[PDB]
Amino acid sequence: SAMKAPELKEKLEESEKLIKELTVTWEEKLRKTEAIAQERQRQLESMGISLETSGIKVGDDKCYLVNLNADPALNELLVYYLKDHTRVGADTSQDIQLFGIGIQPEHCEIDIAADGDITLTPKENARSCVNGTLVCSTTQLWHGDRILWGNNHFFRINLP
Amino acid sequence: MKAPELKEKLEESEKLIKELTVTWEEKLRKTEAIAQERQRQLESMGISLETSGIKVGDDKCYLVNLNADPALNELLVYYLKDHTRVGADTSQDIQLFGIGIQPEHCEIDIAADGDITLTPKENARSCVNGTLVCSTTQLWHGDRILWGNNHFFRINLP
Repeated sequence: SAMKAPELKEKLEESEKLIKELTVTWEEKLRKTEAIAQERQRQLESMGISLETSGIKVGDDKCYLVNLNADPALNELLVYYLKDHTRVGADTSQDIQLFGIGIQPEHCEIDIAADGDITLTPKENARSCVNGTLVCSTTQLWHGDRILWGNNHFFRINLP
Repeated sequence: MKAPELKEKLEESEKLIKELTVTWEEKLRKTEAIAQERQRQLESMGISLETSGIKVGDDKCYLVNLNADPALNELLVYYLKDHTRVGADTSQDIQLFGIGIQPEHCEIDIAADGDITLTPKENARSCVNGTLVCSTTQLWHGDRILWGNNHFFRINLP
């Protein structure tokens, strides 16, 4: 029974309404999935880290802590990236979370100033050593500095 | 705008719904496959990406670069293959840059039975835990390695 133009136009309107709605839906879904799929790359770029077949490259211009402990606790990283304010301690609030003898809930702070100066500020009752010196003052850090937190948490700062 | 056009376009419209659905599904699947593949690449390297940095599997055999000089051309971490040639030449598996590094400096081998050894080369300084070594030397977890004047490494072994 041949449909005439008003009915055809109505059905076409409904069809294209369906296509538009499907488009919005799949726009949502695709943007979500792509956003999550790009996460690793965004992270690595922010940290200036290149993951190669033969190993790990880090950026010439960013600050890193390298774990020197031969037997680190299960939670610890090998390489920590340092952006501008870094909280080190046992609390969940901390950026670098360490569990060890002598490590306080809030143990120390490492700061990168707008002019590039990197400093370490100790917290109350928290033992930090830089290059074998017990830290009692905000202490400027330099490439190759060795940091000891608590009894046996050794790190090397990397800023070439 | 008139009936014939409208009906042709109506059929086209339905088929089009189906086609766009398949296309979008495909692109979704593709995106997901890419994500999964790179995750697998990381897992195969023995790497975990965390909020504050990089975790490396305890099972992984690798060298940590503690160069007393600034780097710029070296890696911070080198993975060890079964046979790893270390030196200054471009043919080496681990190419290091420094006045005390020889074109062919040393070799580190992982035997089938799991033993790890370092075999030094003539005129190339290799020190293991501070001792100058001249012949094939077994390596153990946590050993300190010095190559040349400045290339301090620590080795991670199971």
